[PDB]
Amino acid sequence: DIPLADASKPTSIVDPVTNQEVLLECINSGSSHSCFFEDESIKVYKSLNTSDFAAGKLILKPLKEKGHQFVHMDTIAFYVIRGQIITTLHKTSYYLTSGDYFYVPAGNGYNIRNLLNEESVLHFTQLKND
Amino acid sequence: PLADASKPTSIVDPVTNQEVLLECINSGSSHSCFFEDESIKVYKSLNTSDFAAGKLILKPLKEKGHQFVHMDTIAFYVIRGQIITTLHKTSYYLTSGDYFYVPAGNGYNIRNLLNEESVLHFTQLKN
Repeated sequence: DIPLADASKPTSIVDPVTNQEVLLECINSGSSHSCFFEDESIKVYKSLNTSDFAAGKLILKPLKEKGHQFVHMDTIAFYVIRGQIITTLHKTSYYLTSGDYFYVPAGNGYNIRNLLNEESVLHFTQLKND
Repeated sequence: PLADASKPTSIVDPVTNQEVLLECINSGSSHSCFFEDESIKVYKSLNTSDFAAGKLILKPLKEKGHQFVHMDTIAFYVIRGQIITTLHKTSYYLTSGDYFYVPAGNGYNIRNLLNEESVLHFTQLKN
């Protein structure tokens, strides 16, 4: 026994500051997303998005290179759900597969290349710093 | 031109503006931590002073147990499973591909509805 709630509506949670209950979106269920971006090479879904962080999936299209990007004051953590990729941080690059993790430390550049003729999927967590 | 995943990575320090060594990659079966109880298995694969990242495994039909997170926020992504998640006083059905976070100053629980392992990715944001 546990009654369930509607995952599409906000949750009543505790604010540590007020010590009072506030409504907040803490669930992202099904095909809800905050944001979507698509180019020649990638798709990006942001499923969780707050002022502190964001999380979602990065999809590398068949045999495509994400393209070197510089991250600023933020830090991005990745987990490879399914795929075979080559990741470059700064100037060094590594072979990675389903199950591997990596992060991009603030003030660095990274690139990712899809080795498979199928989609590669990565979970990402973006830590917003100022 | 490929490098060794098991050794650190020469990356740029935004403060010193110079190359410093840092561990940025966790490949294969490497992990820093492993925790296991009657219901849970936890692997921490990435760990720094800002955050950590890894996999939470609910054992068949097991309940995690209410735990309070203090000043931390924990983000979850369901890789493969069907679960009931409780945030504060509210409970939700979630399945593969669903996301949720536990905001600082709140309790949460997770109960595995499958007679197989349910697997979540987690990211701790340390305060």
